Amino acid sequence: MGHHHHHHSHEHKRAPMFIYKPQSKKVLEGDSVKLECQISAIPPPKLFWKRNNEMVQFNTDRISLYQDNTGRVTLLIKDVNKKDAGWYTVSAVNEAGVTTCNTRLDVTARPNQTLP
Repeated sequence: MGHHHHHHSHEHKRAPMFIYKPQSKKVLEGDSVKLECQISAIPPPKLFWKRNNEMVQFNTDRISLYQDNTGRVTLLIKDVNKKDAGWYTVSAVNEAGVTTCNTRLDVTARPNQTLP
């Protein structure tokens, strides 16, 4: 008995890891902020962003996200005002493993805005 001839691979699998943690920032209504970190995974994991338990989408100029070959994940938030301020949450999921980190963003009103 025991006819099962088990096959095997010799490829590299690495679980995701945050080398640097994103630290909080406060800005004014109409300005921008950057949130970046270094993740080492093989292969590159799926990224998720959540603000105040709201799913953050990147289909606008006010919000942009890119990942670099160094594993640098950078979120750019433009023109953010009081209504857009909250606690952000980033998740990176690979089949080998998963990791999640939280981030804080504060916003304050400008003493003057573009008037008529």
